[PDB]
Amino acid sequence: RVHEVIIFNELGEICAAVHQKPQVSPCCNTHCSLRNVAKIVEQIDRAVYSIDLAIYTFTSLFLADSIKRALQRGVIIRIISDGEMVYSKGSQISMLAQLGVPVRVPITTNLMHNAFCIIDGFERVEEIRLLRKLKFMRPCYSIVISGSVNWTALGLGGNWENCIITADDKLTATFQAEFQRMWRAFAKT
Amino acid sequence: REKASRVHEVIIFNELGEICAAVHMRNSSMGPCCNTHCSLRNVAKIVEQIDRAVYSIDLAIYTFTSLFLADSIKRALQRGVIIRIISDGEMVYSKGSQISMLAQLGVPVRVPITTNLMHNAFCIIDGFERVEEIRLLRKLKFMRPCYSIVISGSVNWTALGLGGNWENCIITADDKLTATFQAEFQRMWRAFAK
Ligand SMILES: [Zn+2]
Ligand SMILES: [Zn+2]
Repeated sequence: RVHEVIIFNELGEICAAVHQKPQVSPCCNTHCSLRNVAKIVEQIDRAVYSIDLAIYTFTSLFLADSIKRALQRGVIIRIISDGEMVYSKGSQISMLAQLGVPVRVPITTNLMHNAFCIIDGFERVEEIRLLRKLKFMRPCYSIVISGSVNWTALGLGGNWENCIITADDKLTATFQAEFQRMWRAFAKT
Repeated sequence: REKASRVHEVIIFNELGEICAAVHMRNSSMGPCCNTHCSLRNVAKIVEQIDRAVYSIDLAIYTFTSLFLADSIKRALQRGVIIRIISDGEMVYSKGSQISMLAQLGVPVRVPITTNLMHNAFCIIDGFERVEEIRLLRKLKFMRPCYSIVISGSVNWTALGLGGNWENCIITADDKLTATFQAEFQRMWRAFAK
């Protein structure tokens, strides 16, 4: 399965001249930011039951659109955000909250820098199944995308960022558990 | 089996990190805690990896404020470990930043030229490529036993929970991940400025 480090750096745009968005034409730049973006979005496009998103700042249009498409397929999406940033200027979260996506934020003022996203997490999918009242689910498996606090900027700004995309059962288990924990303990908006 | 026994977990700092502070103080006065989110246990797991380093620690870091972390980097240095820092061009000067102190002890520090954000927060311990480079550079025919460990996560996992913010880092000896992080360190280090 997938187990990969996505790395944004200063070389991400050196191939700009050769360039359901994004549609990335082939290039020879191993550091292509567009390729990085397309890989992340792909994982979202592959969600079938659930997306749990703990995020610090959500300004990316490419990401918001993929979250939008997921909803239309009937993927159950929940967002956890930093309290200060949640409805700051540029935030896509309001838009998503308009479509029915629930959003929770911490009570405490501290920085919520845990930017990760669990797709079809095992514990979460089983949770849906029971509440959805089912026995058989369509086939899927857990993916976590996690890393630097602005990986969800999706290359926006040309910074040095990173996220790991992995199907590792232990890591995906831990992230999903913490989201469940934060979801129960945080406040709605 | 013994390799699969090696460190591979995610460490999470959250608001429950200091819930056990009184339990700890009662024990210290002479009278181990049950908190799964214990922030002290978190930092001990992190610092355990630093103390393990045999040859190299390559640190790509956004902000380095922790005294407790700078201390462990000091022990490694006195153990002979070769430490290198890549930092954010602006945060290197900020309040509480330990970069100057470490640099004065002879740690080489590099920053990017631009004012863009260096939001990488990773640490490679004895990355295979870097140990080989060190072996080749000192004309050695062998090295002591060791293995790659990388710590990587949210922008300020290096504050070590100080501040009680939500932070996280993967700590793993996973071969692919360590090699990938070490390679980006080598690239940046070559590309960057003193
Ligand atoms: Zn390209
Ligand atoms: Zn404790």
